[PDB]
Amino acid sequence: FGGRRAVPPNNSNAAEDDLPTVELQGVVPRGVNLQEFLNVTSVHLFKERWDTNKVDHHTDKYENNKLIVRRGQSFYVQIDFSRPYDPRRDLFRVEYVIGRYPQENKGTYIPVPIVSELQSGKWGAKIVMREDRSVRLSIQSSPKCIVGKFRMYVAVWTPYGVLRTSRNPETDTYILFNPWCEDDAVYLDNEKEREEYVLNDIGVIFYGEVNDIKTRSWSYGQFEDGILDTCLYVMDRAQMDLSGRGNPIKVSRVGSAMVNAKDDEGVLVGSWDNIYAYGVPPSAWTGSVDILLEYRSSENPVRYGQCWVFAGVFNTFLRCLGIPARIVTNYFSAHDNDANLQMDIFLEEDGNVNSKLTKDSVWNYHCWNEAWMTRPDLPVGFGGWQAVDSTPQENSDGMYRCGPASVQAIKHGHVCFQFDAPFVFAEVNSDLIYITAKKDGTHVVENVDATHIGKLIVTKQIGGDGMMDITDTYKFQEGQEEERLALETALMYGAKKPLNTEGVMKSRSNVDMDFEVENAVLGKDFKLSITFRNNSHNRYTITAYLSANITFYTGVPKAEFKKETFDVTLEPLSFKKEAVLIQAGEYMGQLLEQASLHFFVTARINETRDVLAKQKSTVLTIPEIIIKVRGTQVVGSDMTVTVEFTNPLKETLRNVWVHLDGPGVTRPMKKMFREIRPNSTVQWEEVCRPWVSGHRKLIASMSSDSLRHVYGELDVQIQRRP
Amino acid sequence: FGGRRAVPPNNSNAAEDDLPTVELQGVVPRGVNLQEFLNVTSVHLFKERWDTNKVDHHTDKYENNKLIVRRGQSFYVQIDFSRPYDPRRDLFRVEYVIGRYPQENKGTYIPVPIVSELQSGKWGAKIVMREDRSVRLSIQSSPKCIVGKFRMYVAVWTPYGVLRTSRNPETDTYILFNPWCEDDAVYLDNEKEREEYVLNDIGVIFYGEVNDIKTRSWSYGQFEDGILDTCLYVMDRAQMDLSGRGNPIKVSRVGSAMVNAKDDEGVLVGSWDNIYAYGVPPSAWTGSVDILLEYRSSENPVRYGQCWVFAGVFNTFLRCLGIPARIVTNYFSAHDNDANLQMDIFLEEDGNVNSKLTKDSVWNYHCWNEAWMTRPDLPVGFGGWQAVDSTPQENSDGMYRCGPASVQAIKHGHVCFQFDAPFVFAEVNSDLIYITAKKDGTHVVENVDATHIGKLIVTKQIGGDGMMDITDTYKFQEGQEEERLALETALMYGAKKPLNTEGVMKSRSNVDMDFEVENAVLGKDFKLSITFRNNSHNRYTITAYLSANITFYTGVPKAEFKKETFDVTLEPLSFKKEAVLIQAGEYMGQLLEQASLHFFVTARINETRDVLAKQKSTVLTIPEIIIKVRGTQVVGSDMTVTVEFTNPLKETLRNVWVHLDGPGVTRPMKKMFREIRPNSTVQWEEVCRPWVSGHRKLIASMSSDSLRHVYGELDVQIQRRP
Amino acid sequence: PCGFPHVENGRIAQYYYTFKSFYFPMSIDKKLSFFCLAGYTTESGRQEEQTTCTTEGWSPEPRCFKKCTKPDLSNGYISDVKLLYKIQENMRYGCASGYKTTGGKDEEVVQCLSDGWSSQPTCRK
Amino acid sequence: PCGFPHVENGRIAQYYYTFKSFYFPMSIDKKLSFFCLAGYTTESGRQEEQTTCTTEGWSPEPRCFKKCTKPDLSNGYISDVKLLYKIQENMRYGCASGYKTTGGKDEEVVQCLSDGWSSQPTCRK
Repeated sequence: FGGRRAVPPNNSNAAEDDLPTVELQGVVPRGVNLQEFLNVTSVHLFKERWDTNKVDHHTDKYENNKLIVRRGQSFYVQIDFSRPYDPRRDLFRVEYVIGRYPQENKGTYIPVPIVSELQSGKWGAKIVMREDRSVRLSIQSSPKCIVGKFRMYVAVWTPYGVLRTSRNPETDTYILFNPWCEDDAVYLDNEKEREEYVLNDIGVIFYGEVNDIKTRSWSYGQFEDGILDTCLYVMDRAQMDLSGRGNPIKVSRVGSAMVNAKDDEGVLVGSWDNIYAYGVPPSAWTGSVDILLEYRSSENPVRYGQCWVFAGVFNTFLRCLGIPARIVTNYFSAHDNDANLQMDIFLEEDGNVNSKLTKDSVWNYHCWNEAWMTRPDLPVGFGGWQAVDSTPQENSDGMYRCGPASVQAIKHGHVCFQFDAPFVFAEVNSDLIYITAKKDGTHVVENVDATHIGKLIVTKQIGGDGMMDITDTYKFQEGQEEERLALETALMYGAKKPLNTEGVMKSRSNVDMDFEVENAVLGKDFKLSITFRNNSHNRYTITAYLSANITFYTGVPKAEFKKETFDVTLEPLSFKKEAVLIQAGEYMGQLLEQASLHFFVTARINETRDVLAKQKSTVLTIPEIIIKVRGTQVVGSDMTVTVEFTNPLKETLRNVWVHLDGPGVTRPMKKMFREIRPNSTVQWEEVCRPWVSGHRKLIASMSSDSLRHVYGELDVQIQRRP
Repeated sequence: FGGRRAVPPNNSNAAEDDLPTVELQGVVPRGVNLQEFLNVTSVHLFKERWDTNKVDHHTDKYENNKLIVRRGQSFYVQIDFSRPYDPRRDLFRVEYVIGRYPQENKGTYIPVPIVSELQSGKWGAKIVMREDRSVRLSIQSSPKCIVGKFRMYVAVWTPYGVLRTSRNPETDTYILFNPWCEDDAVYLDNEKEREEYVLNDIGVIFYGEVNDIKTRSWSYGQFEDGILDTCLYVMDRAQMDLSGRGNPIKVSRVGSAMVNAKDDEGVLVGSWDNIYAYGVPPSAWTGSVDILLEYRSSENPVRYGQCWVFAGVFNTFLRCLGIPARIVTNYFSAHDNDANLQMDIFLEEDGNVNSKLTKDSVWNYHCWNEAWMTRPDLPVGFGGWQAVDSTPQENSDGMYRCGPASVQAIKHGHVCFQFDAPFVFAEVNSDLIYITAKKDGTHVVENVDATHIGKLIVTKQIGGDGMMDITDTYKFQEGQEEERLALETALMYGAKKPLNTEGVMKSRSNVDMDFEVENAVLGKDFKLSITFRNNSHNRYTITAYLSANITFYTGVPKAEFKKETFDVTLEPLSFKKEAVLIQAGEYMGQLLEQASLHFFVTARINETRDVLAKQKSTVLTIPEIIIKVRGTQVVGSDMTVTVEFTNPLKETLRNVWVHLDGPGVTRPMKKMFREIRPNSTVQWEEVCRPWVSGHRKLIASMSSDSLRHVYGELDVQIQRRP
Repeated sequence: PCGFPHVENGRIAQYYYTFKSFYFPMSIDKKLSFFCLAGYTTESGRQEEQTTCTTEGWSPEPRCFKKCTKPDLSNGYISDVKLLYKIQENMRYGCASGYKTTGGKDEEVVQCLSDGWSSQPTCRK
Repeated sequence: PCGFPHVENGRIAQYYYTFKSFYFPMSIDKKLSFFCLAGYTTESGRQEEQTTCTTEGWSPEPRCFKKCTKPDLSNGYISDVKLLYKIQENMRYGCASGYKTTGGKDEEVVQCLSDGWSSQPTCRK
């Protein structure tokens, strides 16, 4: 027995059941002439990718031979009977069935009535033509329909019960979300935004630091063969209830929690260890496609991922199911904030940075997804873009993904609404605090910087590869009253400020300090210049310190590669400039991946005790991979692709992996080079047979035992085949 | 290296670190006489259970020999130095430390400043007395302090460094939630409610059916030896961040998620299979104490639990940490509602119940916890009782516990607020829908019943075992405008009614029908009477069916043990009555645990076609276990407990387990009898030595291969020891 | 431009109450969703509807009309289980034996209007 | 009994707006929590307070006063960094050499009274 549930949970789309080919009703006589009733001989779905069904549904891009339609919109089928259908004496219906335990009230068994006119928002089938034994139907799905791969049957009613078509896997129909249908929760009213955020399969991810924004391409490849089945498999491995898969909120809430693998559940193992033993380095991946297919084939978490890898895979998942989605990058992200709007830096009494206590860090950048949906669970006006950070963060429910948090709620500070909105708000609106940890053990708040966190938020522009600034969509113009109103609203609903920044004030001296670090190519010396400017008729003496650290892009430091001290005398109204040379040999032996450096300049004015403090980051430029193509760029023709890479270092690179990708042009490929001498160059050549026309992109990456996070791309126009 | 974090997460209380016994700082001269500065020789916590600290903190009940205090409230300690304290030069402080990675800004390192007066809401210590070598401090903790077991140190500052006491496990201090402190988020403004919902260790759980309510005692035992450490271990196995354990919302959210084990990593394995192989039947447990200690020692999920077991364990957890909590039972709970407000019953065309399609089941009762706290994450007006159900159902996250949902939000349908409020609202507010499943495959809504779901909600009364009705705390009086306003508000925030009952109207026949089942003893015959009344001058004819089913208390049926048909005439303006005798031989061979029966009476009026439908549970009464005592009911004296059970069945019970429990009176014990022939009586005698005075309770239970869910109890006065 | 709407018995998006001076006055062709509280409904009988800014102000007008309550009908009956009725919905009521409605029939239909029922439900003897 | 409190620039617990005819008027000695919108505060400077029903009605009245904004002064400086100032909170500003405050001082602290600054901040000559 089993008293918990009357029927087991219908939570796997891969699971099926055997519907009876005959259901008897009443005491059926011996030898009934059932051949007087209709029998279905064939069913046509008009499922060809060039045909009206896939073209008008925008599902012709998918590399899938089955019928794919989007919910809430009509599509044609034809049924051929044993004899002409005769409305006076012939009752029949289409049945759509999903899972192992389909039930009509659960929406997982769907009888489609034959109707005179398709009612808005209802399942129904209209006979649009009859000719000889064939009836052609226009079928409309409900705009709230479950998304997934439905089985299809045709069932004829008789006084003796139901006659039904046998299992025909040729008829299985994918029903997806419909951004084009005004009644769908994912409806997007702009054609070009639907083209970009759903039908574009090549993304751009922005990295580096805000003064030197780096860019790379990413193959989402959501239309590639088996990716849609992999997204269904992802939801089946979540054991997500099929009746819940009609809701884009729940699909985003579950799929994001599925993206980061804790234990042996989930798609990607997170790692930031810079070593990535027994797995693939997160900076090696060119796209989601090989990650998702490795997950689907191994059934085990893929090694390894990082924030932009999680964002890419989740973006592929969302766009594949048809939820409009984009990656966004925040620069200077206050991650692991625990809804605290304060990041603390600790200083020695002399004003040097106390590295022992300074254990908070600000990520140079962080990536998360936005998904477009209405929010019927929230009050009016919180629809649209929902922030979903698939990276785990300490949250209202332990260590987990955050969101979907409404971006419109975040901007206004209405972080009372679900999900996890205070933590996303704190991601973008925290302040830096500089605290003197006095030798007596007291903590004195010396300085506050409200401007540093979330200085810019960017995403790929519609139809091009330039950045689109969306910072104003997340927060108001800095220092204006509306920022204060948003902050106070967030503080009403459980954002926190542990330390009252009331015993902190404008500097008494009115001395400014600022410094600039010039951008550099990896392996070059560069200048850092500090300026001090006096706005007073007084004369000041200042002791200043430079700390230069190699850091992970998460801002976690590894080594203090340079330390310097300056004594400055400022005359009244005067200024002074200190030039510091940083030499390649100071940093080159010690750099982590993404080659990120972080500089603190701090100073104490001896006559006024004021503390000046600023911090800045740089990312060293690494030369791109070169991609070339030869032969005719025509679908089905052979095309020759050359990937070239030149070692930029003064050392031999070892165990070099080069990866190549490009949806519709080439499957994911990778090549192993045992060594690459210091100034030497390698070439790799492949023959690829493109299968998608128009503008396409080739993408390459490089990784090794030392150097990694190196990329390249080429735009290739592919002509249509004859 | 590891770029994800500068320091690993401080998410275990059992973890410790080695604080330096001396922190030398800077250049220290040769031959510094550090013994000019104070050395701490001894620390006294005045920790004895009769003494001022534990009495005034309401923590003397705990069977624990360390200091236990409640946050936000002052307590005394004495420090003895090597020499008299000299305020002009001797700087020192107490330090409280928790976890392996304590940080001051994370609240896991806490330097307690010496102060002339203790400020409100701040850590501090006041020197209340000085006496030669010794200083007495009144320490105060923050009302937002982390709850857990803190290490204590005393640290003295010198020009040369900090001198600190070594690790002294005798000074470890538990800090708990403080329902007595006006600034604590769990503040409870009534002393009788604090005495019940925190300091009471014996609960009452209500079961059975709303016409025949049954009661059983439950030992929460939150004060017993090791239960507090087990609650800390539960949070450590959750890997809950220590900085989050100061928050009662997050502690409720994570602790409830720990109560039900999915795979490993949880306290109890849920099972409703009625077999409970390789485990303990859920109806055997007498209390939380042995469940929690078995979990703590085996480090693996305990077999097995059910809704009242989960609620009992979570109520112990909450009361042990000091969050005020109670169990509530809802009768006719619409569990697994998926936030749908409609339960569907399917009928055959003739009006019989379609048992093939009727798979929604209404639980005769369900238990969940209420926890008392303020909700600073929500707007004003939602503090107080929060519903937490540790029984998993499909919610927006998945198959998980629901809540904390504000009960004041649920009552008003304001279910947009977190957490999981629409599913809790739907549990108490769903309708029944009776649907004819026509032979043509159409569905017609026949009847609606808004009155059945959540007919009564009960909890243990303050200071006694009687029930308190709290239904009006969860929903407004039925049939009034405010119920409709709440329903409409819930429908605004994403509750659902899939079927439009807008077309349903009252039966124009003006016939009405109702039936009654008399309460019965297990193994007795009983009568079911069906009544019809015709309030019209029309004559009618009616066909009516009785279906009687044996069910789990979840409403899940196992067999249809009786079925009968009536043909009835109702002559103008009259009334008629049918009677049925149900015999023991029909049901006795088939009953499940809790002996629940469910009757459908359904009838179609032949002339008007209207359907009348009614359904009622009943629970057979099982005779009580008898507890008796002999001897001196005095603390530390021996007392003899006799447990007596008489087999009520016609059959030999096999593998009979009898359990005995009673907090402060006896440890949990159990006894095995190979067989108990009908109707013979077993007796068991134990000698037990009670350690808690006053009114106490003994609790006993019975389980076997064929009979279980049998209980007994006895109130005993235990005198204080001489 | 269109000012801050005064949605009686209803609401616009909650941030507009805080950020009023930033968002208003609003340029022509901005669309603003509003919704009525429980017990109230828009002119169309919806719960949520959009207004559009025009040179004449907001249009359609953000008003929420109270639902008409089921009458405490003297000497009569109603067909429905309903307590509350939509604006410009209608309701059927009828007589006890020997009684006649306000309109003198055995049965009468009344419309829910802005001020209550189009006629007071009552059956005369 | 105390009628429905019209909170100005603020709110009571938001179910009371829907269930108004159930809860109001309230009995004497009943307490009600109200709160200000952002940019407003109760006269004590709290964001939220309890009012109490009395024979005098709701006491203290549920009135939220607007925050004073940072002044647009010139020939001088404001020591406080914040843009908006709580009611009954005070703020310090100071002159360049050769200028004197509205109070004629080297530096002056002014308070945001129950509405508006106690004096207009300006550094005169």
